[PDB]
Amino acid sequence: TARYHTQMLRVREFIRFHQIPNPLRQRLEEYFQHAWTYTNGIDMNSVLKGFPECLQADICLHLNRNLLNNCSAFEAASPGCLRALSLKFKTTHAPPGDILVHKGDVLTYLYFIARGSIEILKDDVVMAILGKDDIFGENPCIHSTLGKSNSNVKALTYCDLHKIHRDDLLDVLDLFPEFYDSFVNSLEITYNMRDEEQ
Repeated sequence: TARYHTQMLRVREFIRFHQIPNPLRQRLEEYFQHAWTYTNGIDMNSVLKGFPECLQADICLHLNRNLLNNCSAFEAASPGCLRALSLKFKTTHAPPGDILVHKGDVLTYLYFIARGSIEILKDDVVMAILGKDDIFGENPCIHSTLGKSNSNVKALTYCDLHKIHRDDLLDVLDLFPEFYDSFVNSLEITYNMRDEEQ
């Protein structure tokens, strides 16, 4: 079922949806020919993950530069600080029908919607969020305690999401504490998920 050409063209559609440098684009293609699995066909991120350390790095790096280079919260980050961020940011492709966060869950990640449409539900739909580059979660830099969700988060369509872990974010501000004012001031959480009725 999972023949070479099948996988060859999913790969083609990644670079597709994610406008990718040729210097890497060729390196990935050459790695996928000189290696590919009939079993681990990887509808999405399976053998996509199965690549050597080197190549997955530039991807994350390039995917992150997207958010980092255009979102206004990161206006003002020193290149040192940007490098730190672009290193600890993660990217996730969510399939329609999928719960990123549940009602109690600790607010562990902060999310930026690249593409697609998220629904946030409290038993029923309290809001619809999108790759306007909407942001949901809490800003860990302002609260002394760790928040808890207050709601559920489903992918309505397929979604691209940039997520950073609070401690990575906190660590970055520890190293570049001078970024704190502009970040606190420029970060526009679209849907605040901190349960403030708890």
